[PDB]
Amino acid sequence: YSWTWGNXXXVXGX
Amino acid sequence: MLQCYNCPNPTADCKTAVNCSSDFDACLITKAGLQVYNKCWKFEHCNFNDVTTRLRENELTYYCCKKDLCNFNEQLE
Amino acid sequence: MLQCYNCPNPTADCKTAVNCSSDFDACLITKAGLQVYNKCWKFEHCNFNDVTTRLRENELTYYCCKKDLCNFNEQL
Ligand SMILES: [Zn+2]
Repeated sequence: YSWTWGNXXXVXGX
Repeated sequence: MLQCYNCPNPTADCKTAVNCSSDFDACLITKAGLQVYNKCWKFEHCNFNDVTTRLRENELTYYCCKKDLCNFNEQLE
Repeated sequence: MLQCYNCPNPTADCKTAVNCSSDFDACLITKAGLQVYNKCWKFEHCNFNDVTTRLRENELTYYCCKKDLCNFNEQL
């Protein structure tokens, strides 16, 4: 639950 | 063009690969509960808000990328 | 209230913890080349485009979250 990760790319999320 | 796993309906393991049309610049995958979606998508609109509303879902994790066939299930743990 | 690591300038290891004002709802961390940023931030604006333009950086990875002191370097 709510976090974001990313690049480019690349996106990674909650 | 960009090639994504893209299943009209949620599937436990989609292996249907398409050339997404030019309008779509990314491949999505997302688990919402036990349900799994694999789609041609737009990077701008890859985030919790855009994905939840567009797929009518409350709670999910998502991944998006721009390499061919990158939206496979093991991308989410 | 939200507590983030927040260093006015990029540092290899930011140890400054701040009470972000209520205008900020997230903690960011991003590696841009060898540089590392740790900031109070807004979730709306946590994405490649918003982060690169707001920090004047070409290539980076970023992570945002909302728990106290969550934006530490091992998150990437
Ligand atoms: Zn730089």
